[PDB]
Order: sequence, then C-alpha cells, then structure tokens
Amino acid sequence: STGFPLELLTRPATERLAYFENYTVAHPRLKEVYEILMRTIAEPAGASFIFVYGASGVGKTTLRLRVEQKLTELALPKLESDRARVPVVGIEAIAPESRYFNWKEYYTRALITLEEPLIDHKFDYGAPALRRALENALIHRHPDVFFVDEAQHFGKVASGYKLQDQLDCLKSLANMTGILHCLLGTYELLTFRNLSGQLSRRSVDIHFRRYCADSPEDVQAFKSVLLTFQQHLPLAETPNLVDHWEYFYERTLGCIGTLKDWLKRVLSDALDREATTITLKDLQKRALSVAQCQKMFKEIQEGERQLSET
Amino acid sequence: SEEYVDLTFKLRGAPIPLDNGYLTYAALSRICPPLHELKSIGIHPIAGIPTRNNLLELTAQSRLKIRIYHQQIPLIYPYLAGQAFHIGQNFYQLDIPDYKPLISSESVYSRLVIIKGFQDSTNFIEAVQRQMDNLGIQGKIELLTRQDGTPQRRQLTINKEGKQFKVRGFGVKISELNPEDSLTLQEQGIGGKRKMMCGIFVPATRSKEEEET
Amino acid sequence: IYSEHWSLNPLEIPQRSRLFSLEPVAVGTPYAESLSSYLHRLAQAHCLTSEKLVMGEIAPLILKDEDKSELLSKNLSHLLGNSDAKPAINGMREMTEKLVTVLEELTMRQDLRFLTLLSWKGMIYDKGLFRNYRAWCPCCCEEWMQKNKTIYEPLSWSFKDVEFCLIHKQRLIEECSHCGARLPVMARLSPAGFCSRCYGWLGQEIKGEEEIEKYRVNIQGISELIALTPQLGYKPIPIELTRKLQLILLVFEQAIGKDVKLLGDLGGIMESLRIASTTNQSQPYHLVKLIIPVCEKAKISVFQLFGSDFKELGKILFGNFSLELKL
Ligand SMILES: Nc1ncnc2c1ncn2[C@@H]1O[C@H](COP(=O)(O)OP(=O)(O)OP(=O)(O)O)[C@@H](O)[C@H]1O
Ligand SMILES: [Mg+2]
Repeated sequence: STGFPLELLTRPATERLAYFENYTVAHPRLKEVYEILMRTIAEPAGASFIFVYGASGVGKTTLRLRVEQKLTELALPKLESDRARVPVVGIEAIAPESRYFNWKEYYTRALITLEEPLIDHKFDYGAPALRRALENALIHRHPDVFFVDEAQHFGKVASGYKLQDQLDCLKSLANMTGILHCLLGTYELLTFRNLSGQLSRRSVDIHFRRYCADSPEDVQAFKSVLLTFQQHLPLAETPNLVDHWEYFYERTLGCIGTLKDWLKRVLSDALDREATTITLKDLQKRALSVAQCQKMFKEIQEGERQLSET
Repeated sequence: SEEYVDLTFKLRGAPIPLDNGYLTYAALSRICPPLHELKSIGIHPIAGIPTRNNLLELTAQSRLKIRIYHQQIPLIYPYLAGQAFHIGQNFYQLDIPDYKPLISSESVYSRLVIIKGFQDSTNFIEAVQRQMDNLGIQGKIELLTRQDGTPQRRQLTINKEGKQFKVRGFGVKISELNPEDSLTLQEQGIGGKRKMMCGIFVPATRSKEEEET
Repeated sequence: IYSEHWSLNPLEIPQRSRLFSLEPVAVGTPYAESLSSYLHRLAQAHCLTSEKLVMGEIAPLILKDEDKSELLSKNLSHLLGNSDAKPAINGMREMTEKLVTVLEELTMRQDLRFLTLLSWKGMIYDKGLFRNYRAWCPCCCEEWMQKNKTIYEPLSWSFKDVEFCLIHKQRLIEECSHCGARLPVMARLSPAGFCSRCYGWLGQEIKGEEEIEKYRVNIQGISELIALTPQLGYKPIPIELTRKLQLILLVFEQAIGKDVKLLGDLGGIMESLRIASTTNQSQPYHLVKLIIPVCEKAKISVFQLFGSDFKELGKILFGNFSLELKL
C-alpha cells in the first residue's frame, strides 16, 4: 500500500521513527543495479572483481546489505545439511592511522568476521601467517562472495605503483581461494578499476548512477520517489513534498540516501515538537550547507567525467 | 500352521506404556540390526496388568512374542537370545526364547490395524475387506466396541526425530474363516505395520479380554 | 509510485562450526587417516600448532574446571597424558573417547569415531596392539607429496603387527633418518610426514626386501578391520561377535568330527576359542593373537567375519569345511 499503517499515529514517537528508519524504497536504479549484481554473483563468468562505484549516498551500503540478506536466505535451505559454509562475507575497509594502508589489520579483521579461533596466537607453517590463515579459511568455509566496503581506503599509499599493488595483494589472496571479491566504494575506486590486464579482464564494473536532473525520465523518477516518501512519512497529516522538488534536488544532488536522511531529520524534528505537518522552514532547518553540496557535486562530476570513458 | 513360528521371550523389567509400539521396535532394532530390514516379521502385543496412568505392569505371563518365518530365525536368534535392551531409561531383559506354533481357530482378532488414509469406521471396514479379498480369505468383518458400543480406536505414537506422528486404527474381529484361511490370516495379517506392533492376529479370546477392560 | 518495500532483517542461519569441517581421508578403506594425523591437519589448516589449537579449543571442553586462558600456556601432556601418549591414542582409550567426542561436537561431523577403535571397545584388547613410537612409510609420503596429495598417517601404521606397506612392500621406519631419534605421535608441532623433532623429511625411496608373506595375513586382516567399521552402519554388539566366534567353533568341531587329522592343525585354536567362549563375553578378545588366526584357519577374511550376517557366515563356513549343515 502507498500509505503507512494507520495505527502508528496512536503509537509513541519512537515507534513511528523506527517504522520510518527500517523502511526503504526501491527506485529503478537501485533495483537495476541489484539485478545486475546478483546476476554477476550467480555467474561470475571468470571475473574475480565486481567493482561498484557510486556517489556518496546513492545506496551502496543498503544494496550491499540487501544482497547479503537475499543470498543468505537463498542459501539457507541447505546450510542445515552442510556446516562451515558461511554464505556471504561482508566487511568494511579501515582507513589507516599511519600513512600507508595496513594489511595485517585487514587480514585479522577478515579472520574475526569468519569467527576464526585463536587469531592472535596463530603460526606460520613454513604478515604471511595471517594471510595463509585467511586463504585457508576462505578455501574451507567456502563463501559465495566477499564484499569489501569503502574500497577507496585501499589506496591510502603514497606510492602510485603500490596503489595497484594493494589490489595485487587482494588478487593473490583471491586466486588461491577462488572467492569472488566485489569491492564497493566512492568515485575513488576509479583509479583502481582496470589498471593492468589482470584487473582489466577479471573485473566487471557496475556504476551506481545517481538521478541527474537533465533527463525528464530521471526527473519524473525523482518526483515519484518524493511522492512515495511523502505518502510513507508517518505523520498525522501528509505534507505536500512534490511541489518543492527543485529545493529537494538542490540539497540532495539526486542521491536517494541523502533525501532519506534529510527526511528522517525533518520527521524527527516534527515528532519531537508533536507537529502534524512538515513546513518549508522545517526542511530549511536541517538542510545541508551550500558549500557541502558544492563540494559533493564537484566530486561526483569529476567521477562521472572519469567514468564517461566509452 | 507349523510353517510359521511365534518367537516368545520371557520379558521382565519396568512398567511400559500401553502404546509402546515404536519404543520397543526401536529398542529391538537398536539391539538387532537385521530386524530393521526383514519383511515377514511381526510382534505380538505384550500382555500384563495395566495401571491407572495408561501403563502396563509386566507379570509372569508377560512376554515379548515375535512372528517370523522359520527360514529367518537364525538371523534374529543371536541378537535376542539372553539379550537385554533399554526403552528410554528402563532396562528390559529377555530369556532363552521358546517356539510356539501358529494354531488355527474358528474366529480371530487384532488389537490395532492401520491402513493409510482411512479414519472412518465404514471405509475402514471396506479397506479391511479389500485386503481380505487380496489374500484369498473368506469371513465376516466386525469392529471391537467399547462399553458404549462405539467402535474402539487405538492410537500409535511414532516419535520419529523431534516430531511425532499420529496414526489411528481399529480393532478388527473376523469370524468364520475355515482353519486354512484362518492360518493364512494370522500369518499375513492386515495393516502392514506388523513391525510397528499392530497387524498380528490372535485367537478370539483375547478380543474378549480387551473388551472386558 | 513504487509499492516495493524491502526488508533488511537478518536471517539467523544455523550456528557454524567452531573448527573447519575437514573431511577425513579414505574413510572406509585400508588407508584411513588416524585421529592424530587429522588433528595435525586441522591445526595446519588453521595456521596453528597442534598443541596451541588443543589448549585453545579442545582443552576447555575436555578439562572441565580450569581457566581457559591459564590453560593456553601449558604443555600438551597436561590434558593428553604423555606419560602414556604413544600411537595408542588411536586406540580405544578413555582420553581417545573424550577427544573424539569433543572433536565431533566442535565440527559437528559424524565420522571421526571411525578414525579410531572406540567402536571396538570391549571387543579387542588394548595391550600388545599399538606401537609405542611413531612409524611411517617413506615411499607413501614421497608418492603422496609428488602427486600433490594430502599427507597423513594411516591407522595401519600405528599397529605393532603392521610393519609393511602392501602398496610399496616397504618395511615401516620408526627412526628419523636425519636426527636419529624416534618421534612421539603427539608433539607441539608434528605435521604429517615431517620429523617432529628436527623438522627433517621422512619420505624416501626405501626398498623392502624381507619375507612379507609372514605378516601378510596380519596386515590384511587389520586393514580389513579398519576399512569395515565405517561400512557397518551401527555400533557393533559384543555378543554378536562372541556368537559368531562360537559358530566358528562349532563349525571347527563338526569338521574335526568329520576329519580327525584337522585336530592336529586346529587344536590350539580350538582351545583358545573355547577359553574365549568360557570367559566373560564382555571381555575383549586379542585381535592378532585370537581372531586373525581363527578366521585364517577358517579360511575366512576379517571382512567376511565382521560384515556378513549369521546366515551367510554359516553357509560360507559349511562350504569351506564341506559340511552338510544348513542354518
Ligand atoms: N533507496 C533508499 N531508500 C531508503 N533509504 C535509503 C536508500 N538508499 C540509502 N538509504 C539510506 O542511506 C543510509 C545508508 O547509507 P547510503 O548507502 O545511502 O550511503 P553511501 O554513501 O552510498 O555509503 P557508504 O558511505 O557506506 O559508502 C541509511 O540511512 C539508509 O536508510
Ligand atoms: Mg553508506
């Protein structure tokens, strides 16, 4: 249904905020990228990298969690028979405190995710020990995919050639276990996509395109997502949000996640004051700064220009 | 007649539930692997004096009786002669077995018969008649009744895995068989769940025994 | 608008194994992996020493009331009992029992009990059965490593009466060629095929030039005994084996009744079987001393003795001694 459950009005503010926060909408770009990603996951076709770009807030993390959950439930009917068979593994890269990216931390965090026993103690049967342990764990536990969120933090190295050596280490990890690595990150992944033939052949590139204001179809889609967000806003009265579509697009750049968090802020502000409708000044209170929007627009424009290679 | 034998064991131990079919069958299969694959085998109900809580107190005449072809006894005798088994947390012991013949009688009886997909009494009578013709047997079908006269149903609780399934059956009394057909009935039986402690047929006096109480 | 509303709730998959679910190699064959080799393989797969993994996970489940972290900094013997140790851990001893139980619980696997002889507890006497020191066939290890195959120690190598590898016809070697010392089966770090002390190699093309026919019956019988346990599908019943032995004794007695000369060949085994049938049946029987010679004189393989039912065993015995009986 287009409307939120009607008994939520009588429920406290926390319940309404929860219903709004765990609610997510499927806009055409998100569902298309979801189908493409799962088609590539089901049939890797010899490609070991599924690099996914996107603006800050297009829904990369949400798509990652959705794919993890759906693959988990797809595999669920057979995990009772076969143990040590973790369906999917998804971890987030850590920006390094030091100047260069740390790989011991990466390996030990991956081991922590796989519930490896006695990680700290370890041994080297010959960070080589941690790398070998991760390789063996990936071989035996048999994960279907391996998401690595925030892949831009991989290239936190002062050496231009070691920038691709990070992916070389990841690739050497991948081959001896044959586990798909679908990295997710911002437009920074662009300097890692197709460097060298090894990363140019076995890498499939998916672009989480945002909703640009040029194509009338994308403008109509943005208006429709505004309409469905308005109809799913848990308020006593439904505020008219489609009219200020230009204002909503100005401070969100078409990023649906930005719209979601901004509307969450406005809804929480209204609920704290026990209001029944959303005013323009309510949106103006929690709108993003003009300089911030300019900076993210510059970044995504540069990323789109770089990715515009045909 | 003598071409089939009823293996009898003097059974002693703790008191036993009155719907103990799967319990004793599983215990016996635990202490006798070949029992799990045989075909023409069946177990007679275990006699005794019942209790108030739907449990049976084993007596001197209480005994485990197994119906088997005489050409398969050496596959069962090693694993049961003098052997003991556990039903849950209860210990049960079997003595040296003795052999009893398959005697014909004018009328027969079965304590519990189950055929898949038949719960009402009328269709149960029709199905028992169908199996009755399939064996080349002649007789009349009657259902043992409670004090109320209602046909008496008995229930078998198969506790397979975590779950447990319910199968309901009737007591069937068939008379006017002619001794050859009577023997054929006692040896074949009706219901199929003879390993499940149901389908064995007995002379008609035990029918009176069960109808009194 | 769009009516699709996704839900990202977790799915709560069943609990995963604490340790990797490594398959045991050649289960049901005369070359099954020993429990010690399986422990070392699991340790190698986890990039941990066998000792370290032991007190990391097996010790808290074995040693019930101790501080697990305080257990992490000890010697393997505190829980394994190196005062005994020996390749006899592969047998039917109590620590073997609890170790197998803990391992099967950790990986929720259902075949580790076949990697030992606890299925024959109360059936086969423990003494005079397993070597005190580690043994290996260098040809087997060299062939396995050259063929990029998994290195392991078969159960047969752990027995005193198995000294030769039928595949390579090579006498088992109990001493490391480099350090000159004899390896204990359990150690801090003893990967299969490696010298547990000097880390030297133990796989070389060693030729066996002895009379292997003398021990052939013993080694083949023990191999059949190991290979048959996983195929039974149940825990063996002691009186089943006792009554099979009694049936063989009756067949022997009938054969002697038909032919007097066979008494000269079978008197000692007749007396031994009679004693074994007069002593308590729950008492285990000496494998190599009693059962293997008994089935040998009966011209029956250990596989046939422990696998076939009473009807098949009786028929084959009657045919073997040309008796006219039919059970
Ligand atoms: N299509 C959507 N519908 C509803 N909420 C969304 C949608 N896409 C994103 N969100 C919201 O955005 C947040 C998740 O962050 P999001 O995926 O948008 O950021 P990202 O910049 O792409 O990722 P990251 O910064 O982790 O790389 C959550 O609050 C989620 O509810
Ligand atoms: Mg995010």
